[PDB]
Amino acid sequence: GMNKMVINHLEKLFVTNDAATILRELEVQHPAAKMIVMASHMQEQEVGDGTNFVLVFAGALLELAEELLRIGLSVSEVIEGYEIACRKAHEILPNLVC
Amino acid sequence: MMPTPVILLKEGTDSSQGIPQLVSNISACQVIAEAVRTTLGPRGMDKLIVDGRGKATISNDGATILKLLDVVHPAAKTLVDIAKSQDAEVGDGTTSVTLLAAEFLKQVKPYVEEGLHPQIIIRAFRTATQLAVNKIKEIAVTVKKADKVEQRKLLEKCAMTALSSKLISQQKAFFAKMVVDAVMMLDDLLQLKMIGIKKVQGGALEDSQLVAGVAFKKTFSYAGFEMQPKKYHNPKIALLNVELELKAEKDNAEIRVHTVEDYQAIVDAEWNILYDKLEKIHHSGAKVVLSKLPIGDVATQYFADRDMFCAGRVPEEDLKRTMMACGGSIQTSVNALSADVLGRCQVFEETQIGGERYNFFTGCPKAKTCTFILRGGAEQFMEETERSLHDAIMIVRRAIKNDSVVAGGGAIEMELSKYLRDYSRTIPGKQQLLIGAYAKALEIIPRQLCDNAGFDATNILNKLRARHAQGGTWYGVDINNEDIADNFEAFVWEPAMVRINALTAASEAACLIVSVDETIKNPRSTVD
Amino acid sequence: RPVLVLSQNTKRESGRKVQSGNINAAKTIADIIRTCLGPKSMMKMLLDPMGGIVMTNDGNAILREIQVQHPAAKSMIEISRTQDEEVGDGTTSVIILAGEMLSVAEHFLEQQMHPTVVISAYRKALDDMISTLKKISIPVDISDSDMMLNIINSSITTKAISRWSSLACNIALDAVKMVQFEENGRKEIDIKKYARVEKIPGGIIEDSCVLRGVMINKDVTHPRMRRYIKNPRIVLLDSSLEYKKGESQTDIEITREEDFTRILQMEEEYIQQLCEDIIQLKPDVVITEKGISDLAQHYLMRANITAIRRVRKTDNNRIARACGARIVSRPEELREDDVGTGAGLLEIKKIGDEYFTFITDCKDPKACTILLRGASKEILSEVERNLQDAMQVCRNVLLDPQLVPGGGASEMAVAHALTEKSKAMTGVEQWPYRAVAQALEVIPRTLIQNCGASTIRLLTSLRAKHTQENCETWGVNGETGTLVDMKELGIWEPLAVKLQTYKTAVETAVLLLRIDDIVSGHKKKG
Amino acid sequence: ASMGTLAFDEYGRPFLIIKDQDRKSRLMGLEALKSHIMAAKAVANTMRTSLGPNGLDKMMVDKDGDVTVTNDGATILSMMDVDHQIAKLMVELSKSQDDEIGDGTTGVVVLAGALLEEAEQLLDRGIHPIRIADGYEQAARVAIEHLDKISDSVLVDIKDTEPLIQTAKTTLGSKVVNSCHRQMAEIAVNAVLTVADMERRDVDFELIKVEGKVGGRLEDTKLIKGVIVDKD
Amino acid sequence: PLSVFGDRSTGETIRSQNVMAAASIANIVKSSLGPVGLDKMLVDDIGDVTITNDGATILKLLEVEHPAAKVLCELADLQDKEVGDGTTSVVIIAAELLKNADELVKQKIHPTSVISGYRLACKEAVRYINENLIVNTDELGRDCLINAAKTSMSSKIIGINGDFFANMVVDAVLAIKYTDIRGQPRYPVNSVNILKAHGRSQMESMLISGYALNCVVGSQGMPKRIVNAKIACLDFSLQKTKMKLGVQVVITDPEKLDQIRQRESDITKERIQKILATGANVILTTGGIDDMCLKYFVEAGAMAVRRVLKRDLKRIAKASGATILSTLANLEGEETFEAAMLGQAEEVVQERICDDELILIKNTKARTSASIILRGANDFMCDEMERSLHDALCVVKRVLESKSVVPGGGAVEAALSIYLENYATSMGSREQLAIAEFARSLLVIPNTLAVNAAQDSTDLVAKLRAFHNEAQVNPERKNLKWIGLDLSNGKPRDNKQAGVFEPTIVKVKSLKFATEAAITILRIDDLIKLHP
Ligand SMILES: Nc1ncnc2c1ncn2[C@@H]1O[C@H](COP(=O)(O)OP(=O)(O)O)[C@@H](O)[C@H]1O
Ligand SMILES: Nc1ncnc2c1ncn2[C@@H]1O[C@H](COP(=O)(O)OP(=O)(O)O)[C@@H](O)[C@H]1O
Ligand SMILES: Nc1ncnc2c1ncn2[C@@H]1O[C@H](COP(=O)(O)OP(=O)(O)O)[C@@H](O)[C@H]1O
Ligand SMILES: [Mg+2]
Ligand SMILES: [Mg+2]
Ligand SMILES: [Mg+2]
Ligand SMILES: [Mg+2]
Ligand SMILES: [Mg+2]
Repeated sequence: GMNKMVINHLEKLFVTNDAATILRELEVQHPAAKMIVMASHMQEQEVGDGTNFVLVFAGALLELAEELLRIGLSVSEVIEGYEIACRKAHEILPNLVC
Repeated sequence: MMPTPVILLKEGTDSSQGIPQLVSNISACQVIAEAVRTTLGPRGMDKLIVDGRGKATISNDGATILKLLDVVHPAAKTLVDIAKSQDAEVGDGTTSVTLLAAEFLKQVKPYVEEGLHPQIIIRAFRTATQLAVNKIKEIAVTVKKADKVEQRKLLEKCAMTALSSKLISQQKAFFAKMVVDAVMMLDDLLQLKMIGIKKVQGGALEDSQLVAGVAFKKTFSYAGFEMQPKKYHNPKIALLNVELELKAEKDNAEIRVHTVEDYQAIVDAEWNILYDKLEKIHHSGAKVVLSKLPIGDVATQYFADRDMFCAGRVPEEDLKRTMMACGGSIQTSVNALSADVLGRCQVFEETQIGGERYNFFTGCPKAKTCTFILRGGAEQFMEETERSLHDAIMIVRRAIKNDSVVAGGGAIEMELSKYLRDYSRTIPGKQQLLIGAYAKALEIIPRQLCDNAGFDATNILNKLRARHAQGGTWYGVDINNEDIADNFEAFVWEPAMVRINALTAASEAACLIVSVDETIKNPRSTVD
Repeated sequence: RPVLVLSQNTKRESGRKVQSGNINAAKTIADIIRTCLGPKSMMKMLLDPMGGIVMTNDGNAILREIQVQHPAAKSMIEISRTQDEEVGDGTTSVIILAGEMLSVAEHFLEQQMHPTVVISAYRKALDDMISTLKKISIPVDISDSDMMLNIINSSITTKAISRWSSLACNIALDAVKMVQFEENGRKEIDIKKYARVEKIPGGIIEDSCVLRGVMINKDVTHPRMRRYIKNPRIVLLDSSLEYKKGESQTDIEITREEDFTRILQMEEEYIQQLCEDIIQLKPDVVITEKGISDLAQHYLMRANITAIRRVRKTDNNRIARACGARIVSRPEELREDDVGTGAGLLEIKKIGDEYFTFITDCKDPKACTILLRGASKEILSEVERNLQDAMQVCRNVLLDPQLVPGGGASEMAVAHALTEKSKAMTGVEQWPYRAVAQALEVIPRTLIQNCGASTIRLLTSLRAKHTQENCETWGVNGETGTLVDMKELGIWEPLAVKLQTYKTAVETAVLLLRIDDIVSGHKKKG
Repeated sequence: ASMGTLAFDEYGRPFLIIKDQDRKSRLMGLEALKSHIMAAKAVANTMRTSLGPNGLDKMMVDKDGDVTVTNDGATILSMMDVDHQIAKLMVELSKSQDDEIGDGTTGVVVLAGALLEEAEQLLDRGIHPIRIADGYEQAARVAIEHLDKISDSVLVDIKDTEPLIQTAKTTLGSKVVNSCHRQMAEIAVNAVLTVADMERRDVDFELIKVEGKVGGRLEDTKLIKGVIVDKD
Repeated sequence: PLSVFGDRSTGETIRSQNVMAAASIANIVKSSLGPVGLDKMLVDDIGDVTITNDGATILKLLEVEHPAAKVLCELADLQDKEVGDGTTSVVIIAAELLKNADELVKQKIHPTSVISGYRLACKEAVRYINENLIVNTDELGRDCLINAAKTSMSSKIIGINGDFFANMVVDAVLAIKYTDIRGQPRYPVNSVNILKAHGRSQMESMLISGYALNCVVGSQGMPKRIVNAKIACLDFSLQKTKMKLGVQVVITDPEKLDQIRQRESDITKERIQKILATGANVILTTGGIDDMCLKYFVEAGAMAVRRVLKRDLKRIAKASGATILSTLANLEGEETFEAAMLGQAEEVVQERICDDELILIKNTKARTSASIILRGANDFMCDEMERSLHDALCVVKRVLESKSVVPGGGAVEAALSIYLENYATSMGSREQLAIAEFARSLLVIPNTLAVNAAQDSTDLVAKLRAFHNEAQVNPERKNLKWIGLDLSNGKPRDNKQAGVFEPTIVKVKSLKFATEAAITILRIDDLIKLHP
């Protein structure tokens, strides 16, 4: 990953590749992006690493959800499928411990 | 693009990513380096910067020039920061760090334009810098004799080399001797606060002196001060932190009396308190009384009546230096003024220096402090003299810590460049180009020296390269003869840690600049 | 005083942002008219900046009434106009197809695929699309009027005129058939010049008809002339029938007292001579594109001739084609062959509060007018647009007698054929090939969405049906939202329209995929 | 050549390094030296007409309209409202000469102006300015040694003040008090000799009170071996 | 001191500013180079959109206010006029030359030495190209022309369709070949009329075996197809006759007025009858025709076209054997038109092209002509297709005129860089450095080609340099001179075998022009900009 120079509204430099720091120093205005950022910050508080994973996975899920909505599936069906798949993934995950 | 009815980031956010922003960052670093390019070397020239208030600062120090420049480019600020870092850790080489970092970035810019991955460049810089630092540590010359004469000569030569680039370079031997004496008589921690620097207008540079003791300006004497004798031949100095004047006993104190005799008794009691403090001071046998707190006119006249000397409102640093030189102790109470807490100096004297009166404490045999008194024709003249002396003092302190010297004048860097090219000629070839670029960039300092001196840099560089290739580690630029010479035999000496820290900081700055791919600039808040 | 290598107002944008913006602009243009496709489409109201109202569901009109700033949107508008001009149908289809292909291309552009690979895959796909479309076509017997009427119907089931289907189909077919003309070994139709559509607000739409002749909004110059002639002999003209100044400067000089009266009498004699030359052919109607002098009117009424003046050149050409006359400019060179015999009735009658001239019984007329009567001007404008689409479709079928199954059947068949072909390439460009092949499913998907049925279930069923061998004519019923064989529903499309739509959509995708830089703000420098 | 650098990047995107860089100025290289030499020459040529017994005073007016007719170089340059930085350096040089010595505050400015004027033509011939400075330092050392060589010693006894009177007269010759020249020199010598520590030590100017009062004549100025108090 | 009412820049400042301007211009068009190059879209602040890849067009549309950038823009324009191809390459090469030369100057090398080194390097590069890197087209045949056209049309909107478009271009160019005096076969490109009309795809672009007019018949009564055409080309309007300025009609006896007015049109009637009596079928005039003469032509069943463009009329007359007649006046003082002044064609029709009509003069006699009708998706596509087609036509003309071609795909630059780097060691002491930097600057073309494909530019260029070094060192490995870049796979490839050719004149002229521009800009060391 490549570092990013982020200047907040106070000329405070932030050169970093930490996703949570970049999001914190970015003046995000869209509410949906705000919720994604809040999820990332919650992950940072709970665990301490994996924030960029949170953004990447959430973004991919939302683009694929848009694809599914376009082909014909309703929002409720997409949500139910995502919940079922998340449950299955959490069930699978312990078996992958090396 | 599209309006995007609800925009993601706040309006006015500026974003730049990709190769173009990296190229722009490199160009900005070049711009910053150009600001201090001509300040390097014995033929370097000073720069004048005027602030908004109108005050002018004249300096040859790279860190000072960069600080006075108000740089706001995010990538360019890294060079200012590394200049500050070099100044803090070493004290000299603040121009070399910026020149080296800018040259590294310039050398790798063509490869960046071709789309080479920045991680490869970063790895190449790290490898080259590690090798260069190891080589510097390996070939640095050190003497394991601990000879006092040899150590003093080494310190003097290092100070002269650190001084032969400033406006005081004409008196570089004089000031190097002074600086070496001051640092040697510093005791064990080499604290910079234990070396006073007094600037007095008027007089030649050679009029500047180093006091084997402490000296400070006269501090707002009261009436009756001119009746005190102004010279003593073995005074005992009472360093006090006491307000010797009639005043309210305490802030919240409140006196309640209902009888005129009690009124008179209270008045006489205040007077007796003051006179008791004064008598306790006088009976200690002291002749010079120094206080951090105001000394009133009554106390001044009392001391004048006893042929004593008083000086109130002395700055705290000056009292600390007086304590460390004469060897007493600062007392907040006068109830126990024993001989242990009294300072002692051979001669105390007040003398005029260029329209100012100074108090001199000389003859201290076990003094752990100094006082530089600098003369000159202008405020900026004394300021730049102080800056140059600070550079020399830091160099001498570092050399005291470790006597590992490398010949200057670009000799060390030419040797490093030769070594790095030899190493790079024996590796696969993706890293070979970048390490060769690093080695070529290490040639900026001798080239800048020749350019500043008005030489032909190409011929000198070719001669230096041939000489280093055929043998001779310490051949560098000879400014006076417009040729090359064995700079180790010419006593152009540099502590190795100067070059080590310079290379480390320049490499770190270059790696950080290269690693950045996107710049995001949030809109200003409260523009007002 | 900045250095300003470029001008101050010049802006540059480059990279992934440009491609994403172009593709999003195309998607937005598609989404504007997505709902205006299919038999169950809904109309839109467009407010003309001049103050008029355009109420239509034709794709080209909607896109033409919209002003956009993004140049990709301008490209899409130009694509719509090109499709309308070339074949006259499939505008919404081509816009939607271009948007879909650009979306599926953005999918690959987001990854590390160069746009040239996507463009090459698209061109190969277009070649195979053309091949399959030509393969699954069927011939048409143009002599069978019933099949032509069915084709026109299938063209106009998705327009507001679909309520009056047989009437519009017959009008369009008859107009095209009797505007068809061949001369000197060259065949032509020329719906643009002849086959005029004249709309008169009022009345009822059932009264609309195509006349075996032409009708103009003109009246006789003098009321004494006949307004109803049984079998007129029409003579057409361009030159004025009035005294005019010469080209050169021709000042006179009068010194004798009788020269003024003489000159005026010569003017009158010149008019009389022109009228006598016209009368020599014994006509009944004289039509002029320019003015007719009042004295000329008197001299013509003396010979019992109806005269009409100030007729537009296009109208006069239409009259010449309809009644078999030849326009002449010098009456002294008028010949018998130039006299228009063949018109079977001329009648000036009042419609509403205005006079209209009818030449409406021509035997074998090569030009015609279509009289539209309706509720208002906007309704008649929409009817004219629908009838223009019908005539264009009829002309396309007449030129190319190939037909293609409709209702999205052709899209699914071609998509399946390309998907089957893609299984053998085993290269890196197979993925864009398959993506652009399946992008054709946006037509049946849009038909289902507009119909209101479940998109996913119907498309899955349709794909499964098309995986069989003889199922190329299975499409989506636009009303019931059910999978029906199009040889039973009867909806068919000209092969030319489908080919033009596919070609134009693919080429638009190629053109917009090719751009990666945008510079704007520079001066015209004309 | 001025205002610094301005590129706005080769990619068109903004290229801003220093705050308010479009509002700042920059002079570099030889033309900066020429401008400085020209300013210093202007100051020195202004000052040089007030040099010697036939020097002419300068009438200085401050911001409040108060007038100061004077011949002292340090005072003239101190009251001069300059904006050029090199002129400020000249003013500081005069102040330094006044503080260290008290006399010759006009000679230093003229000497500096002459030195810079010569250095100008030296620079025009392609000599590095550091070389000029080194040569000036060498020549200054030679001149100082020569002054020490040709110097003469005088007696500073209180029983013979003639050499002291002559020195004070030479100092006062260029001032307006040359009408009372000998009396002024006499009172100055007596004042210094009265309040001084005889072992070549310092002279405390706080023990010399200089008090002025209008009226009378300039010849009425006298030295009083006591204190004159502004009270009654 | 100077007291000049303006701004002044001197020394490193102005040199670096000029380098920055040139670099900005190069970076503008650097992304549109090679087969993996991508076009740009220019918006002209009134909504006009221009989509193009041609460097000259991009640089002309852009408004520039820095004079060095103007120098590069005019350099591109000159390369376009004199060659027609390589317009981007010359700009990029000139900018890189300027960059490296300025670096040398900043290293305290005098600019005169750099200029001398650049001149020597350019001369040696041209000599080496002519001596070692040229391939004769005699042993290749029509395949060489096809491959040159295909290479030219790469990086264009018609690149993928080269298999068809190259055949079209070659046929069009060969169809207009004419031999002048000295027996030199010259090919007059720009005599091929290019007509743009949206509609069907690019595959439906038509090559007319004749000439195509963007005009229609003046009257609907005239026939729209004539089999055995007898074209009459005229350069005078056919209208009612009006006397000149110096002639004025004054009437004293009124009896003559009618005769005067009748003759005013009888003159033109007689002229029309004289023209028509020779059997003429098609009449083309640059001037206008009024309704009277239009009816005269209608009655005779003859096609008449008005407002024909002068260049189109000249081409039609030359191809069909007709003669332009500005007037009907023989050397006997009479007014006559003889049948020997008539051109001929096998068919003249008025075809319909996407709701519009144009006149096709098919299969003219006494000379073969050609025209191309480009069918696209919209106006911008057709314009870009026309520009690319013109580039291909110019390339084919250059190849047919001078029968030498050079391998493409960066082979020439790599070979030149190796040769010049070797050769610099035998010349001078500082011009050595100048020639070395010229050689290094020559490598910007393959670097840009590799970068545009998102390939490993460093390793690919290194492999190319190794191949060319082996070719120039081993006398028996000289077949490696043709190894260029195959951008599809990102690997070196024998471009001569692969058919990536291009005219030698392109490289020679581009090198000369770039050296001239770099020398011109590098000479400046001071700028005075007076306030307007
Ligand atoms: N007598 C000398 N001869 C040649 N070079 C010298 C001499 N003295 C110092 N240098 C060079 O000057 C360089 C540093 O310049 P200077 O301005 O003194 O310090 P800084 O690096 O802090 O700017 C060192 O690299 C050293 O090699
Ligand atoms: N009765 C029908 N049932 C199902 N589909 C139909 C029917 N009639 C027409 N269609 C489909 O609707 C489309 C026509 O949509 P239309 O509004 O004409 O778009 P455009 O004007 O762009 O051609 C055709 O693709 C055709 O296949
Ligand atoms: N098929 C190909 N493979 C590799 N390189 C090519 C190919 N076609 C052209 N090139 C090279 O790409 C370079 C850029 O050509 P281009 O920029 O399109 O022409 P111009 O410079 O006239 O715009 C040319 O120098 C040519 O040698
Ligand atoms: Mg992590
Ligand atoms: Mg130093
Ligand atoms: Mg339709
Ligand atoms: Mg004096
Ligand atoms: Mg080209």
